[PDB]
Amino acid sequence: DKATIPSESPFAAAEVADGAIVVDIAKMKYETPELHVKVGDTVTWINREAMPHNVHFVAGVLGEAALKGPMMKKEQAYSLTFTEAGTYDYHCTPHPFMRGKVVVE
Ligand SMILES: [Cu+]
Repeated sequence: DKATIPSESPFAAAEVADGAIVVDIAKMKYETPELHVKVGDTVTWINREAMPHNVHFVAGVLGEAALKGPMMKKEQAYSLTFTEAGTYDYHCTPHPFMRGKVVVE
């Protein structure tokens, strides 16, 4: 689609890739709510708190279906590699007031 998923399930924050563009999740917010990256870049969200979070792109944004990411526990991470330019809105599934955007340039 417009993103590929390195790992379908969450992994440890200590195992995050070098050259990784990290967005921290803390205080019930995405710490960088508007992130600008380049085509081919991998973005990694890291949950820093006890409450589970994810990222959720509705249908028609990264592809035909919705991409509802897995729930991340504390100090778990999840990556998306963006393969096409565009503006990609997302929210948190359990907490939809948490909103962010990845702009791929
Ligand atoms: Cu959340």
